[PDB]
Amino acid sequence: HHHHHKRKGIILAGGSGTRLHPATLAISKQLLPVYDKPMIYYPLSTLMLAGIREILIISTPQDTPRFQQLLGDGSNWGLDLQYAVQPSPDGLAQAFLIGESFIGNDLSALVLGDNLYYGHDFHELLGSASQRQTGASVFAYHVLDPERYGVVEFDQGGKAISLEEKPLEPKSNYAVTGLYFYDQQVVDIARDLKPSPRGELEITDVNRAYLERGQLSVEIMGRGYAWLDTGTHDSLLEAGQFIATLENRQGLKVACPEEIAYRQKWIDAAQLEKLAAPLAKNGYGQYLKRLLTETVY
Amino acid sequence: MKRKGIILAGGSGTRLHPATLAISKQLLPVYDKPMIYYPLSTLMLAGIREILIISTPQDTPRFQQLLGDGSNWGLDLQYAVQPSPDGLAQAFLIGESFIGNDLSALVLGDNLYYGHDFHELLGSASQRQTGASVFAYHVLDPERYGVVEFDQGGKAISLEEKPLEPKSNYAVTGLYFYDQQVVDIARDLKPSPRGELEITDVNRAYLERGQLSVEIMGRGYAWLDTGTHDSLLEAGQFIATLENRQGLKVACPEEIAYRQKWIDAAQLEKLAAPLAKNGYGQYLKRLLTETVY
Amino acid sequence: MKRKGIILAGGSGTRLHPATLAISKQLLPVYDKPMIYYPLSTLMLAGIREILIISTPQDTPRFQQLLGDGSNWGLDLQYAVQPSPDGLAQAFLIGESFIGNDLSALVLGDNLYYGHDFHELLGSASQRQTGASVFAYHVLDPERYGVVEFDQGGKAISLEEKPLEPKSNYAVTGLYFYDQQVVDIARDLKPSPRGELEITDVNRAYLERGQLSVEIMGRGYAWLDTGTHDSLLEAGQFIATLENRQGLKVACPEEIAYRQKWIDAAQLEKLAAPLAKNGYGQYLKRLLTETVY
Amino acid sequence: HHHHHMKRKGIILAGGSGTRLHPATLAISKQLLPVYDKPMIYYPLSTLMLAGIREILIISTPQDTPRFQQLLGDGSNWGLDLQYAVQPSPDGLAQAFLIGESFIGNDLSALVLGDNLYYGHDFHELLGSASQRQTGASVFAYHVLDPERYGVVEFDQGGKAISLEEKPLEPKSNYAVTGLYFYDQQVVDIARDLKPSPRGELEITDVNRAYLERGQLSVEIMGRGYAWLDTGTHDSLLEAGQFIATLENRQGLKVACPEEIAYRQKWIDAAQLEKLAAPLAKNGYGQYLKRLLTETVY
Ligand SMILES: Nc1c(O)n(Cc2ccccc2)c(=O)[nH]c1=O
Ligand SMILES: Nc1c(O)n(Cc2ccccc2)c(=O)[nH]c1=O
Ligand SMILES: Nc1c(O)n(Cc2ccccc2)c(=O)[nH]c1=O
Ligand SMILES: Nc1c(O)n(Cc2ccccc2)c(=O)[nH]c1=O
Ligand SMILES: [Cl-]
Ligand SMILES: [Cl-]
Ligand SMILES: [Cl-]
Ligand SMILES: [Cl-]
Repeated sequence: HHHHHKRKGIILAGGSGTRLHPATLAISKQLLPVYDKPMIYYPLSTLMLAGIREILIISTPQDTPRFQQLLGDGSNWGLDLQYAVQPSPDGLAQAFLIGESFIGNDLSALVLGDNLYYGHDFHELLGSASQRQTGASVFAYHVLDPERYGVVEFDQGGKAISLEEKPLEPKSNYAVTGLYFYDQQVVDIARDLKPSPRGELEITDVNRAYLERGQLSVEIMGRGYAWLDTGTHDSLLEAGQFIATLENRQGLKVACPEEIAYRQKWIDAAQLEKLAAPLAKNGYGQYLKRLLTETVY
Repeated sequence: MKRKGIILAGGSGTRLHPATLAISKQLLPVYDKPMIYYPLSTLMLAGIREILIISTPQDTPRFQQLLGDGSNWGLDLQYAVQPSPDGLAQAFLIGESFIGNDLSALVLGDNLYYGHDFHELLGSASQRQTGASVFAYHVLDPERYGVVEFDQGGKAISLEEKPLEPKSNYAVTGLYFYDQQVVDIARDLKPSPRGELEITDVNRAYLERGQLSVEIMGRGYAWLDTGTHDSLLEAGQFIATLENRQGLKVACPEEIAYRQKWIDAAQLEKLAAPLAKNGYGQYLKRLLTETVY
Repeated sequence: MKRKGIILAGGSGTRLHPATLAISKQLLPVYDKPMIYYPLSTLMLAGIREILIISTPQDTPRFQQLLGDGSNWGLDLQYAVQPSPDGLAQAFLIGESFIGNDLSALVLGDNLYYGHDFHELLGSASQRQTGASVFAYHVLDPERYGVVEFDQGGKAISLEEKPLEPKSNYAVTGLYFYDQQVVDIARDLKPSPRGELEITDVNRAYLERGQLSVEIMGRGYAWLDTGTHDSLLEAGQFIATLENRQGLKVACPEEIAYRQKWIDAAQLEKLAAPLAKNGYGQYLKRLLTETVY
Repeated sequence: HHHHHMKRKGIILAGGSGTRLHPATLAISKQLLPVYDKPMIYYPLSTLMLAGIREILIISTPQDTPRFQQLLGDGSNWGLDLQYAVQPSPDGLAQAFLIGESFIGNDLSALVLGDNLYYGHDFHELLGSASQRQTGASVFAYHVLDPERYGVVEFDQGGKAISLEEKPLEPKSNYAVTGLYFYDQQVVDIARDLKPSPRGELEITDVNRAYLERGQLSVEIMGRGYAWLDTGTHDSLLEAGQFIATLENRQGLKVACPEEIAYRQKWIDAAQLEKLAAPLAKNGYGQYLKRLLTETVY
């Protein structure tokens, strides 16, 4: 007898194989900076903006200690961070098997460790996805090269009717972004997956499962949002220039976890002041200190 | 006479944290390759094959794992540790036994050079068996560097490290050539007011005896700024623009080794095997069948 | 009336480091099972099935991963976090919604009890549906604890938290029974000179209102705490001596749940299976067939 | 074409102890349990360190690996280079050399079991002898009451080792081979040629017999004045805790304190040791590290 009287996050920050070698031979791409902070800050900030405090980071055995040195156990930012290893990159859906015990009986969210989002009312858009308790939620975004992604086809009335992974002839230009919200059915859906031609457990197959059951919500992420990934050397450079333009224009940072934790009330002024101290001599610590006196709307 | 090389890829403190919290700055990519490929390339272009890499205690394994012992590229690489960021001149104390009685050269691990006939300009400094050679480059913010003053006739007459009031806009770049005197000069150095053993004091020592050759690195050369987030980005975009225009890579050690005949066609083919699926391996395999002038 | 249980498994900072860097303290074993099984068993022996486990943000998920919802043992387990080690009395504020309008019991996570008819001693306190009930135990070092003073007739006349000059050698143990007032009492409390919401301050409130019952836990009971390296070791040896003599286990939740009829023979059988290869699983299997008085 | 200007790499087998110590180990895994005042894994780590070994590979289950990584990091705080590898299945102690193949590379190695603790006078010197011989293998033999539980070494009348048997029901001697092994460059190749035993495992005893049969096994006696303790049962863990507690409380000195060992080895200096003492200053361990900065201990 069970008794019924929340949502957990996962960041997949595993090995990107050899695609970006030699740039990534020495370290994981999710530890590479995007302008002024490690790539992993961005997806972490996305989970935090969704209200998620308990987060599992999945990385290679080789890179886990570096993530741990960077992020700790989360206590400094009002979070709980746990770690798991992915000995070989067997696909995105494997996160749910690796993370089965972490997830337990809760709702979950998966974000890719190399995905960056930017836009207005983003916090509010993540809230509406995270509050929806049943089924699955994903976001669709108009791209130039939909063949690189999971692609969602829509009927005349705007209802999602099919998902295809990396189709040679996409039915739309709407790619599924690297952020996914799941109810308690996901671990059992993943467990029943069998590997694709590439030998991978595909997230698209998980999402198609929900779709066939009429439990997939596909929200359009509009053109006034930037969804960037750091898939090529050129795209990583563009992403850093994009963040630098916005930050240097505004004097506000994108995806500063200390800031977000503070604005969420997960840490207070006294704790924020402490986090600022060791970086007092550089731009980042000086930003954190300013946060304490300034009202930002 | 033999010249040994030293790459100093030490700690940049908290200056670029949290971007460098996880990993030292010289293991970060500039566009498509680890930042250290660029100084290693500079030394290779100067004809230097025996090279010591000095890094933090934490990062030396990450450099050793990246570069190996060098035999795959016709190099002889060794590694050593700088436990504290106590000055660029410490390189010659750390590297004393490595250097032995040979000629030497020091390059900073975050220094990026681009321009015409770099191979020639290095070859001339490397051939000088006595004295020291450095390069001065016109910059906008000379205060950040070793600043060199010249008399009306163009002769180097003074060096100041990070002066409050620069005597010129000519900064000394992070590439130094030295004869057999440099270890003994470094050994007698005392810490500065900042608490560092200064490369500029080494260079002043050579200067007082008229044995410092200060060559001008002209405006037609790129000495790229890697000191800030803003400038690491600019450098990435500079390399990308060159490589995407030309279809030729800047600072590809495999290619350089191949062109200096340090490895043969069968060795370069084996190096391309692992990267075959990506742009870098494709580049290395194309090198074998194309004449580049 | 139903009584709800709270186990406070609070953070012990870095007092037990590096032992507890490996895993937090109420997850460390006392001889052959996790520390938290003992206070859980105490609650279970008082007839309490609905239990809230409060711990740190980092530890609470590990307790959840160990114990789950308790359905396997006929329990109803829930979890809550205490952000900062800001006093034991915060348990009632953190736990306000869980407690609802019911009576409660609080047990500290590092407290171990052993003795004859402990079951019956818990029953007496469990059924007093008004006021609060605590237990006094004669100890050698009363200064470490909440100390209770008695007068000539053995009536409790004062409570003092870790007094420099103890008025008696009776310590109040880490087990507390409370009525419906305790949440409002905790809400009105003003933090102590130490800067922590004290449980002794909750107990003084009840005392001053003439509503605190102090029962003697006699010398034939063992009350141990496992809060230091030394004390954990001594507790391990004590449990080992009892268990190896008797061939019976102290604080086995499965056994207690089975003997309380909260799970049946079929359920206990299933719980034994995964543990079949060790002494604990063979023990649960033995309990299906053996009569133990 | 190679050049010279020898390094020995360490491996710690911190494998999954199955269910044998459940439910104690449901919460935290075996080599993360404390022996008195520090995690079990500190003891075999300290042993490798005392042998002069700085580059160390830790092999554990996928679930345990990040817990070890959270405890120990990359080692750089203690002047070490710690690496990690996963053991998917409990397929024998010899599997360490296949899992650890690329880590070892062309170097000498040492393998230590995660649950072995050693204590005694100039253990440092004893390990030196073994660490220094750059060819063949070296093991240590120790008189025990229950040789049946271990690999057992038989000696002839002149004290030369003549056979090794794995967990024999009828032991030829009371000399068990302890869980610490030194190997030359041949071990990986010897290990690749092994086949599962009747028990279904790649057995270290088979590796050691291969060296013995080539006359390349050194068996040094670890004498009765050394303590070699096993920490793999509830009773034995508790006995090991009591033993360390008695020594530390008598001496005011710690057994198997990695920070202390790296400081005395000159792998980290006084300033770095002071940094490490900082966060732990609230307890006996940080205060102990602090005291080491001012006290001369012979
Ligand atoms: N995107 C974004 C924000 O919206 N905010 C504002 C915010 C965060 C949390 C709670 C209320 C407001 C940031 O501080 N950083 C960000 O990157
Ligand atoms: N700068 C530069 C080169 O000049 N060359 C040509 C070269 C190298 C060595 C000997 C003769 C010619 C490169 O292949 N890569 C380079 O980055
Ligand atoms: N102390 C103790 C017990 O008395 N019992 C027996 C019992 C439990 C519940 C109800 C009736 C009898 C145990 O199984 N474990 C114990 O630690
Ligand atoms: N066994 C043991 C030691 O011998 N030493 C002394 C030592 C270590 C390294 C170099 C010289 C001396 C310890 O500090 N801790 C120990 O556990
Ligand atoms: Cl906005
Ligand atoms: Cl040119
Ligand atoms: Cl009894
Ligand atoms: Cl000794």
